[PDB]
Amino acid sequence: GGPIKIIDPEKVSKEPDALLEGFEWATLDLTNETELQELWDLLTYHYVEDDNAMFRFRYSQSFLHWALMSPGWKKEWHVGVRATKSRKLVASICGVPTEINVRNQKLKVVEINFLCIHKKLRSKRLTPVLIKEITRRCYLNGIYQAIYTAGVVLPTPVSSCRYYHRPLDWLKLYEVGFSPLPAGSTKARQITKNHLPSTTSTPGLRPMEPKDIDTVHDLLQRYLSRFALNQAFTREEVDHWLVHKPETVKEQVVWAYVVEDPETHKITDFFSFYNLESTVIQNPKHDNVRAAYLYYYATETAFTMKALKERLLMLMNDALILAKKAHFDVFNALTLHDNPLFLEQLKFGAGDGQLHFYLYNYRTAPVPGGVNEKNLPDEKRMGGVGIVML
Ligand SMILES: CCCCCCCCCCCCCC(=O)SCCNC(=O)CCNC(=O)[C@H](O)C(C)(C)COP(=O)(O)OP(=O)(O)OC[C@H]1O[C@@H](n2cnc3c(N)ncnc32)[C@H](O)[C@@H]1OP(=O)(O)O
Ligand SMILES: Cc1c(NS(=O)(=O)c2c(Cl)cc(-c3ccnc(N4CCNCC4)c3)cc2Cl)c(CC(C)C)nn1C
Repeated sequence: GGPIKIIDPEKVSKEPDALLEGFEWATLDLTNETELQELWDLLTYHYVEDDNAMFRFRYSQSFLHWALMSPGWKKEWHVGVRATKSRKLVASICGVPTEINVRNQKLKVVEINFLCIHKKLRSKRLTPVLIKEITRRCYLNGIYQAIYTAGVVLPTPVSSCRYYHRPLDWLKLYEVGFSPLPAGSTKARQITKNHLPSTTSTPGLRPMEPKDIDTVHDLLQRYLSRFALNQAFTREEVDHWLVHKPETVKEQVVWAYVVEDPETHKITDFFSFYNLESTVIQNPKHDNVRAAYLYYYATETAFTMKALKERLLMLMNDALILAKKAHFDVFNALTLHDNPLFLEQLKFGAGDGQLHFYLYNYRTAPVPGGVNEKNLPDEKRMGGVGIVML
């Protein structure tokens, strides 16, 4: 496929459209602590909830810094709406630039994320106005395509992936209302079921060091080449998205571990996961759930069997152990990548959550999301989604 429409830079308006009475546009400068705080204060209380919520995403200020100021970031693409009188931030839509591969065609796109409207300004119909504005600010910088992720079904989706959840602290998930008691079982037997070993198994497993950047960049891109829709990682993107800088970063957000074969001594494997907290609304016992999310990963055994199934089962179980020691409660993953190989065997529970992938101004054939028609993981429905959006 290809682009749907060609944009004339000559017809892109210098000024933005009109907003609701009493509200004005604002470019967020996330280099300043006050403005980063303002966005955090908005999202913590007004961002993605579940239906019964219960739960709401608590993206940390260290996460927001990490997700919105990646290589090539422009402040223009951190769009906010302020109340004219009070100066309070009441809405947001954000974007960062990246390259994605859509069926071998390379594309300049913006990753659209953190769409948020204050609860008091709900519909209203403010979303299309927020979409049009960040679209205009992209059009002025020479970006006419977008990739975005949404848990709601919208016009013409590219793919659909189901959420999966591995309990590291089952009692915690049970007490907050996330994990049920199925069916004629006790609490203790569910905890005994989710018991993990204390030590990692994979030979030569260690945290990723900045020396591993070039080698991880090559391995990851060769692995992502196996997917129809994937992120064309640059060296700086590998550095930013995959190596934690504790200098610098006081509240760790990303985790990366590598192997590091005892004989090569070239690296043959790597996996990663990030820190995204969720607030429990009706507190009682707990008020916070710490969740780890499977990020990017690769392995040399893929380029062959199915020994890839065997290898990922060892690596991802190791990732669960390392997540537990890092005090995470649940390990989240989607049916994207080669995940339908290890998910069910490693005691990941089928989730109610569904994540849909979309493209703006780019027509392409439907891409498999790792699930069959029953929404169950399928080995034959992989090789599609190779991009993880935060
Ligand atoms: C080249 C540059 C292009 C870049 C742009 C690419 C496009 C990217 C688009 C942005 C992708 C962002 C990716 C993420 O960040 S996904 C996360 C979205 N955020 C949340 O879920 C946070 C909690 N929710 C809210 O704050 C609000 O409920 C939101 C803001 C979602 C809607 O506020 P409200 O409830 O007050 O609704 P409205 O009256 O203003 O407007 C109603 C319209 O909004 C459309 N809607 C609903 N949900 C979503 C959604 N998740 N993605 C896109 N659109 C959505 C819907 O079709 C409806 O249109 P229509 O069916 O009536 O016709
Ligand atoms: C709804 C929710 C859950 N449950 S869940 O099944 O894992 C889940 C569910 Cl139901 C829905 C989403 C969800 C919904 C809508 N959009 C998104 N995306 C928005 C764009 N960025 C990626 C996430 C995710 C994400 C998750 Cl992680 C959780 C994890 C619990 C273990 C606390 N937190 N929250 C706020």
